[PDB]
Amino acid sequence: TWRRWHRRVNTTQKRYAICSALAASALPALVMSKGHRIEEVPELPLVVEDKV
Amino acid sequence: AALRPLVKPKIVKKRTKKFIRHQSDRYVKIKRNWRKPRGIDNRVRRRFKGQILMPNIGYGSNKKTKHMLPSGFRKFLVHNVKELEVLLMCNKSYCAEIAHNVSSKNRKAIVERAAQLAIRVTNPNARL
Amino acid sequence: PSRLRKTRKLRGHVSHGHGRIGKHRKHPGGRGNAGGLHHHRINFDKYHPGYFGKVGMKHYHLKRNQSFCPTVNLDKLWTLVSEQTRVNAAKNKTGAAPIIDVVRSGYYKVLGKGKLPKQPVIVKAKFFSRRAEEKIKSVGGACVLVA
Amino acid sequence: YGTWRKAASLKSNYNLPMHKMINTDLSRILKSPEIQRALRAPRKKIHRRVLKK
Amino acid sequence: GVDIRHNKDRKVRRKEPKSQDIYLRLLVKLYRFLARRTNSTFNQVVLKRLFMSRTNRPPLSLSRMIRKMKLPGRENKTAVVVGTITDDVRVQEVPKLKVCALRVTSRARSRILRAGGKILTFDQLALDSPKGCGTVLLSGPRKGREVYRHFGKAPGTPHSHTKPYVRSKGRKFERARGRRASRGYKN
Amino acid sequence: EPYIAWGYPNLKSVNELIYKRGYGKINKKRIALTDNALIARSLGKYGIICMEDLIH
Amino acid sequence: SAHLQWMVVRNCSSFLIKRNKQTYSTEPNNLKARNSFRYNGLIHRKTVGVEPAADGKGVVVVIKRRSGQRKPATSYVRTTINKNARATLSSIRHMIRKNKYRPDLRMAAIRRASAILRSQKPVMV
RNA sequence: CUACGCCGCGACGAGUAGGAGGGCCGCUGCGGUGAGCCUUGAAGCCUAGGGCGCGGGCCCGGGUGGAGCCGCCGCAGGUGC
RNA sequence: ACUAAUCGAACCAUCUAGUAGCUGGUUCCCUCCGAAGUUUCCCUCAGGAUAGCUGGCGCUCUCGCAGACCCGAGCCACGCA
RNA sequence: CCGACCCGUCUUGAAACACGGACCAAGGAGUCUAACACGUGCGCGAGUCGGGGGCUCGCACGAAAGCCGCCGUGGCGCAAU
RNA sequence: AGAGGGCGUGAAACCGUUAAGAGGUAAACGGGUGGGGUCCGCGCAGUCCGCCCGGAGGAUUCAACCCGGCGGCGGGUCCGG
Ligand SMILES: [Mg+2]
Ligand SMILES: [Mg+2]
Ligand SMILES: [Mg+2]
Ligand SMILES: [Mg+2]
Ligand SMILES: [Mg+2]
Ligand SMILES: [Mg+2]
Ligand SMILES: [Mg+2]
Ligand SMILES: [Mg+2]
Ligand SMILES: [Mg+2]
Ligand SMILES: [Mg+2]
Ligand SMILES: [Mg+2]
Ligand SMILES: [Mg+2]
Ligand SMILES: [Mg+2]
Ligand SMILES: [Mg+2]
Ligand SMILES: [Mg+2]
Ligand SMILES: [Mg+2]
Ligand SMILES: [Mg+2]
Ligand SMILES: [Mg+2]
Ligand SMILES: [Mg+2]
Ligand SMILES: [Mg+2]
Ligand SMILES: [Mg+2]
Ligand SMILES: [Mg+2]
Ligand SMILES: [Mg+2]
Ligand SMILES: [Mg+2]
Repeated sequence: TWRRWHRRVNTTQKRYAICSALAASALPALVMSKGHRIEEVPELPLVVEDKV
Repeated sequence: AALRPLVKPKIVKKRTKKFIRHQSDRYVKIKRNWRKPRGIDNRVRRRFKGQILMPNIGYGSNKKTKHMLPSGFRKFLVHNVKELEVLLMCNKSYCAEIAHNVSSKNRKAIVERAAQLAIRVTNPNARL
Repeated sequence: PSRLRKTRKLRGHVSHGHGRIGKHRKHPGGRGNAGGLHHHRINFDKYHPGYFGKVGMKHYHLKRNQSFCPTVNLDKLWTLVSEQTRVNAAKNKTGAAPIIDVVRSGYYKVLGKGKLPKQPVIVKAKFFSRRAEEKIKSVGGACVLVA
Repeated sequence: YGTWRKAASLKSNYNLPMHKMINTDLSRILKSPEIQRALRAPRKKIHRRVLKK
Repeated sequence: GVDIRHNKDRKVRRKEPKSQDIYLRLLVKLYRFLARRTNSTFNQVVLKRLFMSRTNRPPLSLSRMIRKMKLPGRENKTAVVVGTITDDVRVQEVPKLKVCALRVTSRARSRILRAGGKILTFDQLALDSPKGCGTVLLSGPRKGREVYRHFGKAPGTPHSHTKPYVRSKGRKFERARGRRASRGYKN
Repeated sequence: EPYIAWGYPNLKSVNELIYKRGYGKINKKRIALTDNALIARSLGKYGIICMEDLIH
Repeated sequence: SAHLQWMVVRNCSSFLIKRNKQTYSTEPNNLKARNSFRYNGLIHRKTVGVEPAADGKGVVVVIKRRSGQRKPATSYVRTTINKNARATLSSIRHMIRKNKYRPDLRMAAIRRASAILRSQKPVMV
């Protein structure tokens, strides 16, 4: 049971990866290459009002 | 009759037989899949004359005619109609195999679509 | 990842990379640092000189806190205050000098490596080295002691 | 996460990572006139082997 | 049969970065093109440095960069380091420097820009001086690593001052026999 | 001596050897001497610019 | 950027098919349907694609407009050409060449339109 | 012109112990992805059937079977006789 | 001698997966490189440490990269054996 | 027709009158932890690191992820002798 | 029930029968052919397709103009943003 199942990652690297994922989510080619069927979405950084 | 490839060079095979595993003839427990002999006294490994030949890179096929079928086309595996339109522009050099697990009613549609697109199918009459 | 290791490439090779003649046996040579004076003597002398024997005075119940005395050098001395402090002192018309409290910054002794910018400063420290005091005096500053 | 001008106000030590390549448009970089003036002419002729008669 | 020896046939050298960093690979593409299509040897050196590992691209301190750029005749030249520029808090005044680097530490960047300096990435350097004209190519101290204090002749040999591997430093840890004449020998 | 056979070639032997089997070491490559430019680009600084100059 | 997005998706894409020592790309605007930087139909600021029409007659030429790069709902303009083969090919040639809209895809688009029309014409006996 | 791509020229090719690289070689499971496959027939098995690869191996046809299975990008091994 | 087919110290369970410098085995493919049985020390002589022989990773340099097809225009590299 | 002794293994030397192997199926052997050393990749960089604790509807996932900064105590590094 | 109460699938070793072939240097194997056989190729009058010439038929409409829509490029920033 003491296989060392868990890994610790640097906080700065985890924040770096979050920033990279967010930046990639705003590019239509990458979101399309994830196969997300965005061909009629009006604007890729899709923002809606707070009423949602 | 059949669709013809773009070019049909003369395919030259350096070796036509299969490389059988050493002593695969003497045992059922030994499959004919090639395994490199690593015994200290192994005469096949030592390359004595009249023995089982070992595969090496010198037997490699010509890169121009590598993976060509006898018809001259090169094979690509497709599972549905959507994967068949990747060959629309590779028409004259690549043919299609419908995968073995595709049902008969679906491979009928695949065959008809390939006939429309002038794509060659190596197993066009396969579930009927 | 076990898929990236030698064991996946050693399948089919009988000796598993350990040789046919000498083989892979349990413990040839002994266990641990065995025979460091008898049959591993050359290795011990070559790479770990000084390993065998006693030197010096033993001291029971050593307390590290008693001898705790961190040091700071004069080249890093001005990093203990803000940049505003140093620029204000440099552009100050009067001869007023800022106070740097290395005990507040976490250091007990000021050492003398490096050089100081040519401007006075008061340095509060528990201990000073001779050359550090000489340099602080040389730039027109003062060394004052704390307990 | 902050701007590149601002640090993040909700992480107390964090700022956005920096780019080691500001302009990633290789096509426009290579087609820029200042790059093109410095280049030698392309050698686009293929010199296949000559059968030694 | 031919009487040659094949043990030195394959030259061991970096032909590409081992890193998968896509920005590094893009500017490797840029300098591969420049090194091929120019006669500049600066581009060749910079490309082969881009291939190099992190231990072969040591960080360059601000103090060392300032000292090298302070030498005569190096006014209004671009300091180019294939690596990281590091802040040195031991230097008090920072001059106006035009520097190209792969990475700049945040504090060093703040100091350089406050000093009126300019910081360029390698693509900007390619646009600014495609052949590397007016550049001072600098390297960090390659042997400024702790491993090199252990590399060399073995510690237990005469006239070797190489650091041994010890788990702790103290009077009880590798100081007795082979270290002083009073315990066996010294060398 | 036991590993070689050697002697004094004549003009005909030199001509046959250079013309039929003459290869140059250009850029560390074994290049057949099919043109005089290959000789000129490597040996022109010494005044040798053709097969005849090489043979001479 | 096109090169950056290519470095991202050159080997990790949901349109990527790797089979039988071949590779293919099935993104919508890929002439020749190959995995390549030149023919990728997503990463470029301007792209052109040729598809069969909704009904099996004619072609639909789709081009990527310059402005709405991040707005996929209005980033593509589709025009249907339902003329004879020579007129259709001339129209596609004029759209690519006269506009200087990616002139390196001209023959790819012409050949794809020819393939589509040849597929659309009725079979023989 | 999948720049991790494509093209050219030259030389070279034995190999135990051992070392390294590549593997669109193979097994099982996980995160993604294939608007993937499947009771109009999955896995498994059998086959004087057709082929591909230097090879590890793989694809397709026919039969049996009767409910699940695989490709690609990563991940992890109780992973190959 | 005998002490449940066991006796120069029974049987059972556990410590215990006892230790072994000794014997046996050690699972897919291709490609590249490729040995040693010698020096010194060891209660060492069926074993190790050490140097040598091997592989891998590199790095620092050197020759020039030529004319877009063509077309050299006393003196011809750091050094090594 | 020509060539062709049975593999594995220890060995200077195996086809050996050296040992193991009647045959077939399934199982079957460099693993995990800790500590070092060097190489490579990544982030930050004279700093770096929250791993222990705490705060966040406590909990499908979530035993995750996020945050602390007067939680950086502390470890390692920044000074040796 | 080619699922019949140790009954999902149903491998190999081994065995019976049928069919084909062969047989005095134990079988088995490598290379090269030849003979036979089972299958495969919709083999069985042998491809296509770009332009042009000629014949005999069809049909919107060919160019050029007009209106509308939509794009690409350029514009002292024509004007803002
Ligand atoms: Mg074969
Ligand atoms: Mg067998
Ligand atoms: Mg032998
Ligand atoms: Mg081996
Ligand atoms: Mg021995
Ligand atoms: Mg060799
Ligand atoms: Mg040879
Ligand atoms: Mg070899
Ligand atoms: Mg196992
Ligand atoms: Mg002794
Ligand atoms: Mg022995
Ligand atoms: Mg043995
Ligand atoms: Mg013997
Ligand atoms: Mg033997
Ligand atoms: Mg005998
Ligand atoms: Mg015996
Ligand atoms: Mg024995
Ligand atoms: Mg036996
Ligand atoms: Mg047995
Ligand atoms: Mg098994
Ligand atoms: Mg947490
Ligand atoms: Mg502290
Ligand atoms: Mg049954
Ligand atoms: Mg039978």
